[PDB]
Amino acid sequence: EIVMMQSPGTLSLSPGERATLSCRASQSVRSNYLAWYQQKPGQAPRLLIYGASSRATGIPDRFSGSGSGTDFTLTISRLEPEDFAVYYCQQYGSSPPRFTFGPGTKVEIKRTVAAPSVFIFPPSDEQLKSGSVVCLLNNFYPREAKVQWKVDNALQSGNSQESVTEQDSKDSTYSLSSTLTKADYEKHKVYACEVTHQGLSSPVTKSFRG
Amino acid sequence: EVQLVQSGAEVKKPGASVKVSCKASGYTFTSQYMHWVRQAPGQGLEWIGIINPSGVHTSYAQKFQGRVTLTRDTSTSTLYMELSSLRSEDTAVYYCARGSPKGAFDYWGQGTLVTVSSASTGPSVFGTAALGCLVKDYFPEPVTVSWNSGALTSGVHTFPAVSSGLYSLSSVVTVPSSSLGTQTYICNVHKPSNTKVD
Amino acid sequence: DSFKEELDKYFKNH
Repeated sequence: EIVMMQSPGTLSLSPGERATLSCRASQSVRSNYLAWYQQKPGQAPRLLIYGASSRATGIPDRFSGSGSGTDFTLTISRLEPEDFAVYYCQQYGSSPPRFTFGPGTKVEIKRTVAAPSVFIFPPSDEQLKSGSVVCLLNNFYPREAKVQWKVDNALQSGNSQESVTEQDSKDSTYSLSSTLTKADYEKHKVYACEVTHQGLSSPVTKSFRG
Repeated sequence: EVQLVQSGAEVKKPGASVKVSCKASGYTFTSQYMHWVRQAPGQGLEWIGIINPSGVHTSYAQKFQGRVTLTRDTSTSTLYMELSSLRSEDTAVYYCARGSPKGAFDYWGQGTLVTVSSASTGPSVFGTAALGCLVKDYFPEPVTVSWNSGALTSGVHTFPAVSSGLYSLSSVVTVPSSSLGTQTYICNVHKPSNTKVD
Repeated sequence: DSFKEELDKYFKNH
């Protein structure tokens, strides 16, 4: 078969900058039948470029492909927050029918620092009947954030599960959701989560039984 | 607008067979070759095979030879993908794509997730303001989350799922303080367990 | 010829 390679593995750039994606094929691609596909989170792939350099219908001029033989390039000028996706290259041939994809290149969009909005959610009485405090960090950049739980000024370790959304397709902000997963809960009172982030000039803590 | 519409997600035991469908009405589809591409979670795209307009000719990838069967119904404009002897590595989102007369796949279906798990398939739910719905203990993926029947789509954050072996995700939303007492919204939660809690 | 036509010529012998 025709093995497809791509580089780099991950690319992180700012809006308005130019992204350069490479695609290498193990054999020469007959008729320059090279395609580039954009796949955003939770969506199906979307055809950007076919025939090495042909924009599909609806694709803006800032998307551009080039190359021949074994080396091909996709250039995304004037990057936009909506361009956050994984980009695959694909060769296709007719005689015999052959369709192989590249491993993909994750393109991340950088932005300016943005501070999170912390929200404390104590567990409702519904979950207490079965025998998990949820801390929310809403719309922030960058992704790296230190979330620490302190039950009555006691740093918890090994009892919290975090979850981060994908980078937003409009403002490139992340959202995090911690879960401080009834026996050990009725012994303490003041539960809190402290968030540390470079958008906060000082550490912020959200506390709250009753 | 012409559009590919695939069937819902199915959960199949190992060794069982699965049959996924793809509705491809309109001359744009009925006059072209159709393809099937799958994508294992966190992996790239893998081409499965191709079927001709009349449905008589097929060509399968070397990996899937002998295990897949592509069929096409021209009187209903419906495509089918059958894969037998499902193993764990077959768990993937199976896409149906239209082969452009020029070659590339320019039309794609939304995808169909096939979960090959031996474990049994029922989730439980529990300036400005913010509200959320905690959905824990569920298997297998996924568990869709909507707010006010999709009427509120500006500000929603449905986190991905995450010890006991059961999935758990949360869906949050942001609303002003004045809209709390005026608008009453409910979150709409799992096709494998055929559960639809609000 | 178009890619679809090249495929049609492929399945003529296969």
